Amino acid sequence: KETAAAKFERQHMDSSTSAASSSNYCNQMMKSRNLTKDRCKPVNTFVHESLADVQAVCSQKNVACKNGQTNCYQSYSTMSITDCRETGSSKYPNCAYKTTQANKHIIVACEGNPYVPVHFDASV
Amino acid sequence: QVQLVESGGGLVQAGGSLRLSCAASGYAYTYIYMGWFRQAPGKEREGVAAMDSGGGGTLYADSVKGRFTISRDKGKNTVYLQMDSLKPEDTATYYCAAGGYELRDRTYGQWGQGTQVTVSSRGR
Repeated sequence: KETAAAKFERQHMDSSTSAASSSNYCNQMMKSRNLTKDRCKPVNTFVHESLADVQAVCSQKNVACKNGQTNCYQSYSTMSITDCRETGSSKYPNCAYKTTQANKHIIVACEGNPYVPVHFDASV
Repeated sequence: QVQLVESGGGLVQAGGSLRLSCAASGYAYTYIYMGWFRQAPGKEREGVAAMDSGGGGTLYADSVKGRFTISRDKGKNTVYLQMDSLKPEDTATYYCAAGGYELRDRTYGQWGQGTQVTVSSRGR
């Protein structure tokens, strides 16, 4: 039902902010985008840029992904990202996360046509 | 604006040779993987051969192994396809592609515009 593109958007795109507002951003957002449904996703990253800017990363620096595939792309500029890490206290279904804001280059895995991001690989 | 320009297409006799050329213009870095895909009239596009930016992680479709050779200028955005012992079956429009993985069609976001390669039967 949901496409790879769509999933990327849902899990990682939060254009409606320039940075995780409070310190309870991950808890609210992780839960509201269904990343805590079957279990607590250990780590997640949201990107606080426009869709267009993130989808343009597929045209930038071609890098190897972590799994070995070579269709990964690193952003020229640095972007506003929020690292969401699961605490120790967290336990399904009460998922607890620590919000860690940062500005780094995002590495994404791109595919399909239009050639859009389908997976968030790394931030560097 | 990155263009992928291909040349060397032609019309040849069954058993003859052709050489396909492709260079990426306007790309600041080096695409890890560059390869060739082809689409026979009506049918679906299929991968022909691919190689990475270093010596190679070369891969060939089963129909062309031993007859076609791919080559890349080490560290450059160029791909060549020497096509020997051409056969009617090889008639198709060949496409150069960059920035993907192995022969995975969906992972390639930069596509040439296509070069027709037609091989005419020996009989009549």
